[PDB]
Amino acid sequence: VEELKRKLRQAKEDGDEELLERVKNEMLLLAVVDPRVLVEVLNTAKELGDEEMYKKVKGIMLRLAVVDPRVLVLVLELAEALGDEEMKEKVKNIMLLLAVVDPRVLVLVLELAEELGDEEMKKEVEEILDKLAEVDPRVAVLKEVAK
Amino acid sequence: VEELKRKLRQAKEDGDEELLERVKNEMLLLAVVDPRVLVEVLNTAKELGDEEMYKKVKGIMLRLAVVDPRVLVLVLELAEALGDEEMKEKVKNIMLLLAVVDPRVLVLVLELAEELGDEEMKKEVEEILDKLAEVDPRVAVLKEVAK
Amino acid sequence: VEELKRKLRQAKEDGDEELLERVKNEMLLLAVVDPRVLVEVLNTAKELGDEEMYKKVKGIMLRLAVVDPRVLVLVLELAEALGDEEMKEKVKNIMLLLAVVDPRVLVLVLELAEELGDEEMKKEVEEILDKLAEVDPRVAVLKEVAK
Amino acid sequence: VEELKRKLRQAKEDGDEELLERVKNEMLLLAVVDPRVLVEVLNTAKELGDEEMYKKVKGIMLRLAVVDPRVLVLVLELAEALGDEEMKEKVKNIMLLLAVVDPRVLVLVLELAEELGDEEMKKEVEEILDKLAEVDPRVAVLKEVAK
Amino acid sequence: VEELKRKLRQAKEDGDEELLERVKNEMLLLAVVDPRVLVEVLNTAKELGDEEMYKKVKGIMLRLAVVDPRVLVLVLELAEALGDEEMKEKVKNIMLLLAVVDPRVLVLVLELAEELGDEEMKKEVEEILDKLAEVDPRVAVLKEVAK
Repeated sequence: VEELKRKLRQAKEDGDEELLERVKNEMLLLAVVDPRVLVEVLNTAKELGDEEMYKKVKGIMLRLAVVDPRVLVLVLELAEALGDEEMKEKVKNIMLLLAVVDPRVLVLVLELAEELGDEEMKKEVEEILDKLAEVDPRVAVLKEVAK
Repeated sequence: VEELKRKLRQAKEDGDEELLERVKNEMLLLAVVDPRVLVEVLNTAKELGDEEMYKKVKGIMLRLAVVDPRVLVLVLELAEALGDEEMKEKVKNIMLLLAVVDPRVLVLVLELAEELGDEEMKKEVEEILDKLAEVDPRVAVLKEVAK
Repeated sequence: VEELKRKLRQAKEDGDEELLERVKNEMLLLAVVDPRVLVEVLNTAKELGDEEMYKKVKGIMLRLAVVDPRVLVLVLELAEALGDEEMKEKVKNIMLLLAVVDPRVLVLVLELAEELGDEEMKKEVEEILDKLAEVDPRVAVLKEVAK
Repeated sequence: VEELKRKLRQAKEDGDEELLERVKNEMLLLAVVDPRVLVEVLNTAKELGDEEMYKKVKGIMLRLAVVDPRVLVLVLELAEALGDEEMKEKVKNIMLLLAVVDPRVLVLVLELAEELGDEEMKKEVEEILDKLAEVDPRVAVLKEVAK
Repeated sequence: VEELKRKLRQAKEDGDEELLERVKNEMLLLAVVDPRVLVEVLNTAKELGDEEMYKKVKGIMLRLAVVDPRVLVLVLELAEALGDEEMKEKVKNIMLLLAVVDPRVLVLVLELAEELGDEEMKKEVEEILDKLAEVDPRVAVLKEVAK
């Protein structure tokens, strides 16, 4: 966090890339397990002018989203907070693919399809539900209640 | 949290929207991942007199509820604490829709149908239980034990 | 919690029931999302001398149990630590209801049926297993292994 | 924890069994929901010489495992760290019983069978796999891959 | 961890291998139950010049991975952060065996199938999907949507 990025800054000013790389990598790993650091380190990576660190952190958080739906909501909001067309495409794909095998996401998506009301989102979701409903009766009654 | 609240307030009394926007957005992002911060970020949003921040934070916590059932009690109690006709509507709806596909919430709904003891709630939950038990024998055993 | 405790104390010496409601409500909500505060706010309510906040906290944590099985052990032990015939009945009921649809609890209760060894517990558990085994084939193997 | 430690030490030094018992019960309850304190409080149980506190804490942290697999790995390592025959006997039973209903453990056991390499472990677990695999189709593929 | 780190580093310079064993087991057990300490306890183990503590911590964290999918992503990054040929070998097998019985992992591996693009890993994933899809319709719809 704050002390790690401060040491990072001072080491980069001193030089010694062999130390700076390890400080950066430990920040990256701490960002994986402690998610409230993700919003920090990410915005740090942009400020240093390092596209590689920023892109790798985007990667880490995006593929961490598929194993932790709270981080999925985080990245789904962050996609709009940045206004990026890589985040806003790949998150809105991993979500509309993860909904198939994780069934509470199949309700988060149904709430987004009215809070955002995206036409393409709704037209995808209707097909998701119609494909699921014939092989999963709980999804059938879910389609009954959502109307 | 305390530091971001202090920063936002001090910026607000000295102006310079370009800093206020960034601090506010980072605070919302932090609140997405740290639910303990939410009850703070919400109230501060009300204090500034900006219904837009407060409304977006209600949005964030509400759609966070459908992917983290710990928050589903937080917002459920917060609806009574505020007495807002949206929270009391949409939170009740996402419960009586999420119960279809996540039975830990189904038992929570069965407990609410007596701790609040609302007639409209129980008489609707009867339909959920019937439609599930008709096509899923485990929920039929649940209906047997809960009666 | 310490700041909220101090604020509640300073509010109590001078009235201001609106301040009391605000601080107490923030304590209640903080207790919903940070379970290690549950035991604190519970007893602070008791020493303060208000049956209503105490019973509301008993409600909040009890219905939080059915959505977070880590708090289930907390309330199950706190029932005996208090000796309250309310907790010791309602928790011993939500377990023998929640086990029907959640199968990790179905081997938590089976540990109580020997570490407490109650006849009621063992009899009810035998009934639960006999009902589930004919409609959930996997649990049949459980009935074979728990021999 | 340090505050509760100082309070219990002062209570022991004076000889006020009521305050000491109460604060120890509060510590026990705190240990239920903040598991990174368990190995601490357990140790304190050995420090005071209270075999009863030691046994109750062993019970709490053991039956907490069947609802939180992180505590399951904790107690699984702690059984070897202590060398207690009850911990080593009973964790290697609640695990080989929890595996039947929770499939994430079914690839935690399968890693122990080689990292600890116990002959009895593998010879017992073969029965679990062969019983599940004929009544749960995914386990058939799980057995096809792990061979 | 920093306090236990300091105590251990002091004990290393004054002997008393029993004190060292004690602080070591303290750090190890704290690491199992609070994952953000792992990357710390690992690196210190390497710095002291004790391959055995480092190997034990690798064991513990890899074993914890199969019951905590966030540590799965942690070790999945750490594998290439070190470059070691056990993590890169064994993590890429506990994952491609855990995916069989965990539906969220089946949409984590499918992102790596392009984020690293390993042809043999893509073939492994196709084999997993083809085996699952004929005995689990959810996976059939997942295969349909993924293309």
